[PDB]
Amino acid sequence: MDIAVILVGTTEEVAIKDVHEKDDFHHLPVTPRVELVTMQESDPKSIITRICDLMSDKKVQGVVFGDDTDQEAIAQILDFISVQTLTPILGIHGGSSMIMADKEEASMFFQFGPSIEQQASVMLNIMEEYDWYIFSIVTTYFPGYQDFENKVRSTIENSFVGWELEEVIHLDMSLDDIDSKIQNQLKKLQSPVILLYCTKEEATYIFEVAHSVGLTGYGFTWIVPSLVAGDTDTVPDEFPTGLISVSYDEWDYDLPARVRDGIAIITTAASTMLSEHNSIPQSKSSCNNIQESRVYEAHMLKRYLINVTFEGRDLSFSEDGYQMHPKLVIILLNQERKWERVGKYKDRSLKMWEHLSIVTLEEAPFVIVEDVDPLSGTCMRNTVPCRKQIIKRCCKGFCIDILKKIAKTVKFTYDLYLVTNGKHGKKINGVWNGMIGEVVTKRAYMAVGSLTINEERSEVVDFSVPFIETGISVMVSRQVSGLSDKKFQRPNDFSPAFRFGTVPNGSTERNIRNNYLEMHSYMVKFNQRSVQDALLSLKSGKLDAFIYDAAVLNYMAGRDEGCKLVTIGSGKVFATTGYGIAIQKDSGWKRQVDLAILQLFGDGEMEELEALWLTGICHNEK
Amino acid sequence: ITGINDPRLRNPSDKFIYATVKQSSVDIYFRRQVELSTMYRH
Repeated sequence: MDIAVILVGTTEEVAIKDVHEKDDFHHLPVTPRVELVTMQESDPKSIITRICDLMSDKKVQGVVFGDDTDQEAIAQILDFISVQTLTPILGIHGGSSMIMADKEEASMFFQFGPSIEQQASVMLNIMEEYDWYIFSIVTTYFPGYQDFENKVRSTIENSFVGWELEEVIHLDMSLDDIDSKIQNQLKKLQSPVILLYCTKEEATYIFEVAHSVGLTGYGFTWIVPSLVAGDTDTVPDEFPTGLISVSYDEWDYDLPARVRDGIAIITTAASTMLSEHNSIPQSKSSCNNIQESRVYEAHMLKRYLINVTFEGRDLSFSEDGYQMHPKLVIILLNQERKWERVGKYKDRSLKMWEHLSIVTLEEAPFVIVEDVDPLSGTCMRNTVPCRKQIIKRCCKGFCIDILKKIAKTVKFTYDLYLVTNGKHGKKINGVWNGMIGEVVTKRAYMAVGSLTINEERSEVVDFSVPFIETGISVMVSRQVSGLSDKKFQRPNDFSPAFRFGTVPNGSTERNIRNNYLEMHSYMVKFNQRSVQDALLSLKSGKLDAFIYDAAVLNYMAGRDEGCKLVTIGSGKVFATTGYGIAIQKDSGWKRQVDLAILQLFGDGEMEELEALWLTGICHNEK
Repeated sequence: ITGINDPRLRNPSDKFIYATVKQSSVDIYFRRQVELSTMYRH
């Protein structure tokens, strides 16, 4: 085959272009014959002249163009040339890579570029990656609008997720403003994530206006399609920093590597067309005379030629003549004037590269560990992540929601994990255990859960006010009216052996041991592994009464596979207490928390949350 | 089953099944609606 490639500017003859192709794909039955010419300077008259002149010396069946230039027009000129020669031309860099008008169907042209819909898609993927759900679009009358809106409308609409489009703004750069009408619109929008679409210069004006409006400042973020960043060589600092935009790469594929890809595409296309018809692609190149006969056959090649692959990598083009999911790099404006790569994206898929840690434990009311959907890979809905050293577990429930609301009101951020050692806080011999340890070790600032309150822990750590009425209580099948009757005090007084037990290492058990020794020493035999298992001892028989926290026992009273279980008396509990929350000591956010708590009931949210999480179906009947 | 909102539904059980057809419009009610979105999975 006969092929030609050209490089413009850089002021250089460079070895690397041979190095580029490094006699690449020599293996292919058909060999490329290459003639290289470079031009220090380009002109539509110069560029037009040189390639045809080269047609006269080389009679090449394909051309690759490359430039140092920022110039938009060159690509389009080359499209015209494709129309003229009916000889394929493509380009690996610069202006030829820069986007152009929709290509004539008859014409054969390729660019290392993309489109508008694809870019919008990448913007959406980027937003999805950072999970920025809520966004607005500021656009201008510049071409592609409301097709941008349309593409977004489909892309945003199809997905199940409830992301929000806040505003779409269309402002004409023409009829330039004394009114600062752009300021007047732009100032209005409250959204955190902004997609902008316009000419580069217009972007300058819109950004000056945004800087006046205050839209550029922290927490709001801007995202841009390819056009505004352009070359990226020159960046008026009128653009805000942290500006996020998409662009073509230039490192993942050296100028020589890209040329090698182009040569490979031309010769691969030649090879596929050969394999199909066993026919030489070579054709008379001369523009001046009429197009050579049998050039019309080349048409079929293009239809066939659209997807070309080398190195197990797709150069596959699209109907516009841009490569399919061309190396498309996610780029950001690094501090100062730097443009630094962040993510890479290709084809369908994209890949991009006051603390107060809280510890909890899994219980019944307001506290449930669930295993997240593996396909999803991350937690869903109300579930908030919690880690357990032994793996990510997903915690959700009443307490989780309360924590979320308190945090929302006081406006701070937090890390949540699960306790390993000793569950609920326990004093054994000299030393404490459980979440309280991590509160003491300062491995947890505040501990949240079904944790009960007692004098010792209030002594060591400040506690939040009780949100719920709870305490020690009994759960039994259908006994103690006095409930202090001492029938509990001694089993032995009653000739048949009686039975009652509770979970060990509990505030209940410690309290019991403190006040009533005999009960503890007797009940150690009736102690049970877990609340589900304690329930197993009650439910299947072999145990008469069960004793546990009143909130849990009441919720379990309400929730049972059959209404076989009920509370004791009115469920009016001795040791009247409520669930608190740990803090370190006298120094803490402290009171600020407390206020938040009573705002929660203050708006009546707790009743709703009670109906949803705490309310059981049972005990309606009685 | 006391109501459309049945505590028995609200108190689901592996032991007590409640059955439907996937892709039945009811399923669309379950997926589209956020308020009961938790209840859909059971």
